[PDB]
Amino acid sequence: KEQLMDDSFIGLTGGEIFHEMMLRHKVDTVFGYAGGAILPVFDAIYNSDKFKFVLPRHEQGAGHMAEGYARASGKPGVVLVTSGPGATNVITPMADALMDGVPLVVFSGQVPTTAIGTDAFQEADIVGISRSCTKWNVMVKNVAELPRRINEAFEIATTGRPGPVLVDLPKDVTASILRESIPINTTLPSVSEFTSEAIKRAANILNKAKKPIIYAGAGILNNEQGPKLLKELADKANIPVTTTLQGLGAFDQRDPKSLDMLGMHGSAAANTAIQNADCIIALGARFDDRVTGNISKFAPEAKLAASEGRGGILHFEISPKNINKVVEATEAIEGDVTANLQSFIPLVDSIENRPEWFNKINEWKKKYPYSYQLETPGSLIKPQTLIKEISDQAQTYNKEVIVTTGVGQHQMWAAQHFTWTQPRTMITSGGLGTMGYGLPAAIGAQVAKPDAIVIDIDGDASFNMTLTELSSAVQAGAPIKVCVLNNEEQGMVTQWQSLFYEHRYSHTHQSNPDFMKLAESMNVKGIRITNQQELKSGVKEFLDATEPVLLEVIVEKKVPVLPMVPAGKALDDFILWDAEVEKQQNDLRKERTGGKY
Amino acid sequence: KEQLMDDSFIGLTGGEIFHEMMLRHKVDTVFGYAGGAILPVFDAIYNSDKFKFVLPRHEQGAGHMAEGYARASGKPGVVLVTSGPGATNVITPMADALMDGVPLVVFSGQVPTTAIGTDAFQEADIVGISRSCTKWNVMVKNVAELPRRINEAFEIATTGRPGPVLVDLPKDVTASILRESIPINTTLPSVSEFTSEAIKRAANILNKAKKPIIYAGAGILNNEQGPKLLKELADKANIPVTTTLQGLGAFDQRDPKSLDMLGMHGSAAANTAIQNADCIIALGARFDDRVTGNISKFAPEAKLAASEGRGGILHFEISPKNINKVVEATEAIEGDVTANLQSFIPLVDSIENRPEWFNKINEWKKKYPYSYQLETPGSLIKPQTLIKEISDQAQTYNKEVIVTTGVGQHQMWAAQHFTWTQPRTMITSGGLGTMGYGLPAAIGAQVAKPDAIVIDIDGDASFNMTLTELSSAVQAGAPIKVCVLNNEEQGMVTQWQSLFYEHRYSHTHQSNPDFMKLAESMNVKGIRITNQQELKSGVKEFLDATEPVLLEVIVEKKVPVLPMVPAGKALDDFILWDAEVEKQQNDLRKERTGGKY
Amino acid sequence: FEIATTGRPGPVLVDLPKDVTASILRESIPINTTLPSVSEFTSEAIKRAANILNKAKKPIIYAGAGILNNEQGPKLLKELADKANIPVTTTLQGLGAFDQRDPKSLDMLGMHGSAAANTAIQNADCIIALGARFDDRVTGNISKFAPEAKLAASEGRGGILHFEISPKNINKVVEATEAIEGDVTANLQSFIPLVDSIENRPEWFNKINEWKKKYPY
Ligand SMILES: Cc1cc2nc3c(=O)[nH]c(=O)nc-3n(C[C@H](O)[C@H](O)[C@H](O)COP(=O)(O)OP(=O)(O)OC[C@H]3O[C@@H](n4cnc5c(N)ncnc54)[C@H](O)[C@@H]3O)c2cc1C
Ligand SMILES: Cc1cc2nc3c(=O)[nH]c(=O)nc-3n(C[C@H](O)[C@H](O)[C@H](O)COP(=O)(O)OP(=O)(O)OC[C@H]3O[C@@H](n4cnc5c(N)ncnc54)[C@H](O)[C@@H]3O)c2cc1C
Ligand SMILES: Cc1cc2nc3c(=O)[nH]c(=O)nc-3n(C[C@H](O)[C@H](O)[C@H](O)COP(=O)(O)OP(=O)(O)OC[C@H]3O[C@@H](n4cnc5c(N)ncnc54)[C@H](O)[C@@H]3O)c2cc1C
Ligand SMILES: COC(=O)c1ccccc1CS(=O)(=O)NC(=O)Nc1nc(OC)cc(OC)n1
Ligand SMILES: COC(=O)c1ccccc1CS(=O)(=O)NC(=O)Nc1nc(OC)cc(OC)n1
Ligand SMILES: C/C(NCc1cnc(C)nc1N)=C(/S)CCOP(=O)([O-])OP(=O)([O-])O
Ligand SMILES: C/C(NCc1cnc(C)nc1N)=C(/S)CCOP(=O)([O-])OP(=O)([O-])O
Ligand SMILES: [K+]
Ligand SMILES: [K+]
Ligand SMILES: [Mg+2]
Ligand SMILES: [Mg+2]
Repeated sequence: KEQLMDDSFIGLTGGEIFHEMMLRHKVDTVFGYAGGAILPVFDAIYNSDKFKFVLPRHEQGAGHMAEGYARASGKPGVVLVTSGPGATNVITPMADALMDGVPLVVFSGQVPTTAIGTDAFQEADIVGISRSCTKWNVMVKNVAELPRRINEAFEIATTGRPGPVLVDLPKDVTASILRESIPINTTLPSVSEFTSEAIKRAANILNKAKKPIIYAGAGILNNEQGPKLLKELADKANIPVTTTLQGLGAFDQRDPKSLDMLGMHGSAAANTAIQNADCIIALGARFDDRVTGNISKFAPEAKLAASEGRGGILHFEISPKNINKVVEATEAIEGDVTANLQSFIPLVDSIENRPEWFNKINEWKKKYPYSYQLETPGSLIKPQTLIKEISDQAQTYNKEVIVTTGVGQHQMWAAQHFTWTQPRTMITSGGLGTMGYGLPAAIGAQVAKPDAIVIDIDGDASFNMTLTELSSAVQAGAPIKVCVLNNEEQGMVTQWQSLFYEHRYSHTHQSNPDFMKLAESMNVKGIRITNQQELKSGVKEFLDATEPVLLEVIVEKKVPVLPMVPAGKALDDFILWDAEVEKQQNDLRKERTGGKY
Repeated sequence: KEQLMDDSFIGLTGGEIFHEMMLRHKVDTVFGYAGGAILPVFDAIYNSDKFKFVLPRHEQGAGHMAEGYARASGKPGVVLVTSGPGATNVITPMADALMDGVPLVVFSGQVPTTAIGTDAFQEADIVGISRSCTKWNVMVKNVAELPRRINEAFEIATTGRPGPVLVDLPKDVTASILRESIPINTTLPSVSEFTSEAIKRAANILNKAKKPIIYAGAGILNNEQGPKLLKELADKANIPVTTTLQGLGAFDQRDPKSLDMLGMHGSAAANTAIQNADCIIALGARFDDRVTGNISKFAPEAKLAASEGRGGILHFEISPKNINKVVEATEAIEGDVTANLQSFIPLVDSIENRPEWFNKINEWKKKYPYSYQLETPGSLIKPQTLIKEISDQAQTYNKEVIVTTGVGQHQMWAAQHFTWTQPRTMITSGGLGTMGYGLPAAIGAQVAKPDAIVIDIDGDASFNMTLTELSSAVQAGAPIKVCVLNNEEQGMVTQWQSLFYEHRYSHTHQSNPDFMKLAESMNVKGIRITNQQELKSGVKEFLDATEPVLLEVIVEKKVPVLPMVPAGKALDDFILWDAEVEKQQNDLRKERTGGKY
Repeated sequence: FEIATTGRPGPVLVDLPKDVTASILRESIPINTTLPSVSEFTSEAIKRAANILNKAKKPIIYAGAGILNNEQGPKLLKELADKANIPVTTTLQGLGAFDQRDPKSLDMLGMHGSAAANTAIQNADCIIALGARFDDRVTGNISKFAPEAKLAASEGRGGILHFEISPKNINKVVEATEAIEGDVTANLQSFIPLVDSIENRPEWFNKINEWKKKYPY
């Protein structure tokens, strides 16, 4: 009994217990912001040398920083904020983390238990508000249960599909002192025959396939061996590989078997290949509606193969909720994709050549490059060209390169035109798609990986959302590299307004600050590229900098991201770039807007 | 039947119907930000000349702007945002509006009804998330019900205790076209014997009182005749008047009967008077826990009088939920306080003099001024002095003057040291207490009242939260006046850390940008006051400006807001300013921090 | 089981999916999960409560279901009533907590309670609420409830002493002059020794006995 109970926390405040549990969970970084209700915890962590504390300018900043940290490091991102508005300000980052499967542990101060439900000063019902944007949450009601709840939070955040959790900390609980012993288990952190048979059946199906394709996503990144086993499978059975936006970097795009990204703005070669494949191996991807195109018209050849007993969809998925949610799996392989790949690959036959399939694959790649209208004499820099320049120069350094983005056209062009080669190097808001993510995510990733080059490829409207966090990067010592693609428009929305609303640009042009004076005011280096002849040397200065730096690039306006699978269309029913079409579109836009755009 | 149905909307899209209903509800301003799911509504309002559209840099900005607009104008603040993160970004302003009783009508785009519940692109469960921070919300499910739901929203937002509502607008609903007639009532906007007897009993109680006091709050501001009837009552029955933070401006503070603000940081004269009053007339105030002090020790003399049948608490309250919630009312007068005052006052006896009560009142006012340590040769400007300077110079213009604030010490000093004389001139986050409120609220108030001087008295940490909205003020043509009290600290938190945590300043010093370069980058005039000899002329330049302007003032650091009723103490158990005590505290802080603070 | 039986006891539900109850445990589990299981603040409140009762000239015990939740509850209730010479009324749910045959029994109070019990609580200067929640079948019109105890509280010579285990039910309906948080039986063990022994209350019990005589059922 004495062996099962622990007295070592007796005499500590809840805040002190919190501090000790952070250490036991190997937390090396906390992102947060103080306030009245969370003071007992801030007093306990005062001058701690046990972890780095990162102070944002806004709690949304703390949230997205913790996300960037978690995606760069594979560890949970820990957030510590006060009650009321400190807590409600973390709602967008929590919903973001939930949609993108990001392990976030949010600790929010709360008014004393005696004031809850009285419309108290700085009281929000954050447990109610965050229910739908967390995997789980709880309000701690006494200090004796605080260690158990902290263990529970970290365990839930990091198991199954990773995601956000919230633990609410009333001020009287964190100020109270533990007076009683607690179970010692609470003071420390931590293949079915059914699945084994599904794996065997899956292998037998793949061994019949004549047109296989791997559709790989974020889940493969959640194990360090993931990308290795993906390559091992693709190499053994000779299978072309496409990834989602969130799977970018899971497979070496330089490899001949790389089909690049699929989906709404993915390669027409990848989209064509998945529409014609007789066997689809879905590895840690959830068939999102930006990827599938028209669901009823998705993967016709794999559905036919399944019906004829010679292919189908093999779905390696850790969360049962996402199995058979969108598309019917021919075989569902439940659990960690990397673990299940270790069992799968040895049952898979080695294949030397697939001459007709790869003849088709190579023909599609050749006819469907990411084409766009190149610069002409006197024109502005094209945003596609800028991305290529950054990608080509960044790979010259002897350092890891991590990219974060905002949301919009710049995000899609970054996805398309960067060459992705390493896991956890694309850190982008995909499911919720939060403008403003890019800068704080970069700071969080830079803190996780202090020897990495971290580049925030950002849109001007996105950057405007959270640009106050530039001060935070300086104060944290995070030498991030922000590149603002300044088209002076919410380009992704003007793209839709051009295509579907006859060039009626309804409130999609926000005015920008002077980004060079802004950088100066924030004590950040500033570079501005305004013409084609400054692109190369300006990008070099940007990447050579050893301090935080903001690069502004003036780029062409009103240019669409192509290819594009419009809403309602099948994945292989895409719009492609055409020079003459673009020219006509420009003329039509000019006429319709009286020359304003 | 034809007389009761209406066909006039047949053939319009949901977006077009939205637009027409804004007009029918006399909306003259919409605050919002575009995105994919709300495009059909943005297309319908394209180039509308029916209202002004205000574009922020962040949807939180739109939310707080709409709040500032509503509090300045008495009209609901209308917000229009997209799905997913556009919607979750309005959660803090909704919780803010709920706590402070602000009529907000939030319209959020949503993914098509066919995608709801599928973890769709940019899908949040905003109806679930916002349930607890709205009076009411709804998801519109077909276009035929869109006019009814819009009417419902405006009606709920503006009746009872005003507050926020949310209406969720799926993209397929707002793109769909009305094909059927709808009830014509849905296409147009819009004293019990029990209460009458309570009013009579209330008058009889007041007519017995020998030490009455009026405790007036935000509710009195919700009717244009409110302040007039408050004055009429105070004048007739010869009653001293104290207000909450949110009631500031309900009563002319220049009047001899003014006791100023009560509460945690209110006047010790007001706090003493309410602790000794035999009759408390609570007019549109909710007995918040920043006001009452220790509840069991609150208003002892009024409780005694009630028990002896010669006084008590007379609570004029519109929301039954807030009657007898905190303190027992001797008489509850349910409904609009202004309407019920019209019945009340004629039953109230006219009183010429109250010599002993006003002898006490005048003695308390004399001994309890808002004292503080004045400037000395070479010292920094004191923040209390700055506020007095602004208040004195602002009243020289022939214009209305509206003040918004951030949250913290600067907010309390603004409340204490301004002289409040007019209704709806103090626009401040009180119940939720949201840092970052000040700048966007000012923009919203300036749009509501374009001929007013609007001054955001802001803290440096608060201002950092949302400073990107400076661009928004320029783009909106709102010549707001921002005064940043730069103490380089989260002063309200360092005040608590000094007093209760032995000068352990745990993460309460955020680094600031260069505010003058920041202003320049945002195309805003900048003024910096760094010493005592620049205060007068700098404040004059600030107020004389006819364009948006940011004033930075360097002020004394580590100075507490006094008086202060510490948590747990009775309202009349306050800390007062003492020169020697302040000196000792400075010496102790210097010793404990090794001279750092 | 722990939640059901601690604090204010109440119902809990555990939902058991068929595939979980048919599945077989394949992994070890923490051994703690395979086995079942006075603050200075409250101590000071108890002392203040005793000082208030020691001033009372018209005390009454209002006892409810909470006193039944400890086997020693009724014993300590009797010990208190006997020591300080206090009449006892109970709720419907407290029936049987006190021997109704005892001369100090006022019977049940409330909507259909004895008019003697109802009269006594309306005239008492000190009300000792033991494990009872001031339900709306018991209090009658809340604003008119316990006028003499409210007056005594304001004059610093009585009031309501509420022994309650669930903070949610403290100051929910009526303001407690002293709130004594936790198990009523445990807190009575501390309380009674601080309470002065009283031999007679001639005028109060003269009123009590007159009310019982004129208000039978
Ligand atoms: C403007 C914009 C345009 C976009 N267009 C595209 C586009 O064209 N193409 C595109 O791909 N995306 C696009 N997106 C992003 C898209 O919305 C989704 O975010 C993304 O496709 C999801 O990719 P994913 O399935 O790999 O990742 P996730 O959403 O994180 O899903 C991962 C899946 O793997 C599972 N999983 C997690 N861990 C494991 C494990 N250890 N083992 C097994 N399974 C696991 C998860 O439970 C989940 O089901 C766009 C986003 C924006 C903002
Ligand atoms: C750092 C900080 C310190 C603070 N310290 C203080 C302080 O010292 N003193 C202080 O006063 N505040 C202080 N506050 C603010 C405090 O938290 C509350 O916000 C404020 O006191 C509420 O004032 P109120 O009751 O008048 O307004 P509200 O909270 O809006 O309540 C108004 C009440 O009137 C009712 N009502 C509304 N309309 C009508 C109507 N037409 N007729 C009748 N009734 C109506 C409402 O239903 C409600 O019950 C502080 C805030 C901060 C951030
Ligand atoms: C037709 C009808 C008529 C009724 N009329 C009457 C009437 O006239 N008179 C009457 O009395 N009732 C009447 N009732 C019943 C009434 O509605 C309530 O059910 C009852 O009065 C509650 O009694 P109680 O407070 O003792 O019990 P409970 O409702 O169980 O409350 C017990 C309280 O003690 C607390 N408590 C529990 N355990 C402990 C502990 N260990 N230590 C300290 N505190 C503890 C609880 O948290 C709770 O606050 C009537 C019911 C019906 C159906
Ligand atoms: C955050 O509010 C609470 O924690 C709270 C709410 C309701 C009831 C009781 C409390 C605890 S408290 O009264 O002691 N206030 C407190 O802890 N912090 C506190 N901090 C300030 O700035 C740091 C300013 C301030 O009131 C202006 N209150
Ligand atoms: C906002 O998402 C939706 O409205 C949605 C979500 C799930 C299923 C269907 C829809 C409607 S949609 O597929 O037609 N997309 C849409 O309306 N807007 C849209 N806007 C973009 O930028 C303006 C970019 C973009 O995908 C990258 N989608
Ligand atoms: C308004 C909007 N989307 C809706 C929206 C609104 N609000 C938020 C917080 N997030 C999103 N995604 C976009 S993508 C425009 C982004 O503009 P940008 O940051 O300048 O990027 P770009 O011009 O490259 O498309
Ligand atoms: C951190 C904090 N309060 C907790 C907090 C945290 N986060 C938010 C969004 N709001 C609040 N109210 C305060 S009041 C400090 C404010 O500092 P300031 O804006 O520089 O003002 P001042 O120094 O005058 O007190
Ligand atoms: K690429
Ligand atoms: K004043
Ligand atoms: Mg842009
Ligand atoms: Mg400050």
